[PDB]
Amino acid sequence: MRIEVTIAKTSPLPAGAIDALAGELSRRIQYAFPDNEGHVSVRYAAANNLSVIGATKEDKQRISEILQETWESADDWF
Amino acid sequence: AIDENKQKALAAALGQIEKQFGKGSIMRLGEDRSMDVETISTGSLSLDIALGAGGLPMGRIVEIYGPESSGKTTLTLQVIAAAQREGKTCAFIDAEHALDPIYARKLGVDIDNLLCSQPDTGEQALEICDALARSGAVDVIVVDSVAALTPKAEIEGEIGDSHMGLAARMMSQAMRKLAGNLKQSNTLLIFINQIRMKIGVMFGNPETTTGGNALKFYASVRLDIRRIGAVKEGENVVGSETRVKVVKNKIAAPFKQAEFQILYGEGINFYGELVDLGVKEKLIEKAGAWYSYKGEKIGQGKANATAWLKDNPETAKEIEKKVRELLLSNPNS
Amino acid sequence: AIDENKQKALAAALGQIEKQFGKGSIMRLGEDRSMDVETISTGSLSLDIALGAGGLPMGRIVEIYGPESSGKTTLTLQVIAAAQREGKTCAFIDAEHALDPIYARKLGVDIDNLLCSQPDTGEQALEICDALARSGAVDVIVVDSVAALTPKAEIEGEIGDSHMGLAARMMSQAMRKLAGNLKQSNTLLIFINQIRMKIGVMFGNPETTTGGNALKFYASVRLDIRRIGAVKEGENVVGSETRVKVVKNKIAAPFKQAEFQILYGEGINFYGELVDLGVKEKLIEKAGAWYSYKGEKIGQGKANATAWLKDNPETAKEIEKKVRELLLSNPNS
DNA sequence: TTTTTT
Ligand SMILES: Nc1ncnc2c1ncn2[C@@H]1O[C@H](COP(=O)(O)OP(=O)(O)OP(O)(O)=S)[C@@H](O)[C@H]1O
Ligand SMILES: Nc1ncnc2c1ncn2[C@@H]1O[C@H](COP(=O)(O)OP(=O)(O)OP(O)(O)=S)[C@@H](O)[C@H]1O
Ligand SMILES: [Mg+2]
Ligand SMILES: [Mg+2]
Repeated sequence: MRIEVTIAKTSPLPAGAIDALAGELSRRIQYAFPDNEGHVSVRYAAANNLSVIGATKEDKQRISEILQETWESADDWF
Repeated sequence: AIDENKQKALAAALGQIEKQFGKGSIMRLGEDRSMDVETISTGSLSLDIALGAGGLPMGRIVEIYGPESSGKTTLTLQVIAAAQREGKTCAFIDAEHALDPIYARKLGVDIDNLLCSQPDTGEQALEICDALARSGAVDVIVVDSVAALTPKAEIEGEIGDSHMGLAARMMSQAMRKLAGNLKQSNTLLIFINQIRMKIGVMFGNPETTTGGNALKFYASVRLDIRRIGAVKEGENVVGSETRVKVVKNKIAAPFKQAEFQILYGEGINFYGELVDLGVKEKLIEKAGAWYSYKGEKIGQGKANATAWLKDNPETAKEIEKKVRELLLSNPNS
Repeated sequence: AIDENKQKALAAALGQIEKQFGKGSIMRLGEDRSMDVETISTGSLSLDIALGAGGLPMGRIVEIYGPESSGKTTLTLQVIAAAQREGKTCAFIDAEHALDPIYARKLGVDIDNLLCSQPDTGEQALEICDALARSGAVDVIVVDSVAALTPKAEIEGEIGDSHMGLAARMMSQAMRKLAGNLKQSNTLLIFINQIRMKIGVMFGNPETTTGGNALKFYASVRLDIRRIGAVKEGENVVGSETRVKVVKNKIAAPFKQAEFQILYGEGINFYGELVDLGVKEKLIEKAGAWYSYKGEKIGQGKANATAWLKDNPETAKEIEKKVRELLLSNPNS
């Protein structure tokens, strides 16, 4: 599985939270998806987008929920 | 032993609260007739079926939202006409400033008895709504396009000035002030809302509704109405196929959906609803593309059968009576 | 010598405080029975496990908040029904004016015995709650949507008037006046709150709750309830898959979560909870989609196993007993 | 403390 998370440069993360967010999402996928190599790449781009390669619609919904929980637990993990 | 003085203290507290705040301040739920849910027909039989309780609950707040030209003002004008036919007073707080009074009579609305207000500001709109609710003489109020509920500060300001959540603050305050007034006066309030797409949709659907979050919590019934086709008689489009998905319901089971036809200049095709409702109910026989009733072959195609039902009123009354008998889960009378 | 004088002074001071303020003004914590935590079942076994102490602590303030139609009202009504099944007396302060007595009856609530109040003002709401708590004859009071706890000045004012933190000030005053009364009467107060958006925050959760900050401080148990999916019987959606997050806990370990179903018209699916918790405790065997209990194949799918449990009351009580023995962190006396 | 907006 390949996960790409692009974050709008007009709505940036706090300084240093990009790498922390990437690692934290990596922890979340390896917990949720241990059988496959979950590589997340978080980066600044023009628009905030999430791309899932190698998964079905239900899996994509699961990853979206995981990213939601990560973004809303930022204070817990950062 | 302890239960008796417990009951004594309970009765004393109930009496003291009654004295402090009024006769109906506190009482057992079983003996509170004011909490019974009363509904009125929406002008669409399929929508009354989908709503579970047989219509929109009186004394509650209803949010109805859909895309451009989805028929929301037509559905609300239809329920206004249905309420007026029963003998109720109605008001239309038309914020978006496009109510055609001539099309309103066409949809059956008594224009002479419909209180019309074109509010300048959102605060003025909601204050007029609060005054109408507190009066108690208005049974149905419809606020068109809460997007047009422009705050006074936003109006006095310039286009391009950022007003942080001010409309949401106003909407929440209006809900706070209005829920109790509407409950006390037993007045139904229907908020027509728009869909706004959000930017960066990673955790949810783009279709947001303007006016903040308070309307979602406070609305007893939330309707998602959309146009799903065209009713073309020949090459002329003479109507629209619409679907309403009850996304929030506090008076019956939600997530039901109702499909019907708005026919431009006539409104909701009620006999068109009746044909399909009888068809799914086995009382109207669908033989491929043929429609037959009790062996009597009434027509071919949906439009011809609807016309035939228009031609035969007594059978329409009978089929309506039966459909209401079985399909309505909570028949009031 | 010195230690004897210290003991003499301590005993004299304790006696003086007891004559001045009463018998139970001060004592050693270990010998204070009024300080023990008593819990009441939520109506949801999984949430009871997630709460650590087996339920909601009696005599405390509890906040339950979440988005629209997430099941806040239904969860609180199940709590009320569970309390009433133990002979306790419950009260419902409906600030939303959005309670359906028939649906409350269908959830198992003794409607004829549930005290219900539709207060006009938030001050009236909290004063009725204060009177009921001070009475000592009401065990569980549920205040619906402190977002609708509207200050009296706000009602008297106009829509668009600025009442800067008036609700927050009133909530802070009410907590100060209410915590002691709730502790004294050993009555549990459950607050439902709505989720609002805080703006200007680009990271973290923008989900603030209404009623200010005093509720966050004074609440012993804070629950984030969210509808995370649909329960459908093929086509018709019959309920909601919901998750409750214990975001604050003063009686047990926080940050635990529970997952269950609210079936429309039945409330929390206790049997589905039992099936799931038996699965977690290695008591119900899952071979793919095949649920089997002790060799016997009870059912295929969650619905079939739940029906099998419904049709075998003895087995259901047996698994309830062993699950309660196993997974409850703090086994009550 | 109080509230999203496309
Ligand atoms: N005066 C009229 N005469 C005939 N047809 C009309 C008239 N007004 C509207 N319609 C049509 O009726 C259908 C739905 O009615 P509307 O009341 O316009 O719905 P709506 O979703 O409220 O549209 P809005 O408010 O402009 S976004 C649309 O297809 C309209 O074109
Ligand atoms: N009278 C009713 N009949 C059928 N279903 C209902 C009824 N009331 C609530 N429900 C459903 O039960 C689920 C939980 O509803 P509630 O517990 O009333 O929602 P809530 O979390 O209190 O959020 P609110 O108060 O509506 S903003 C929802 O999916 C409701 O649609
Ligand atoms: Mg319109
Ligand atoms: Mg509710």
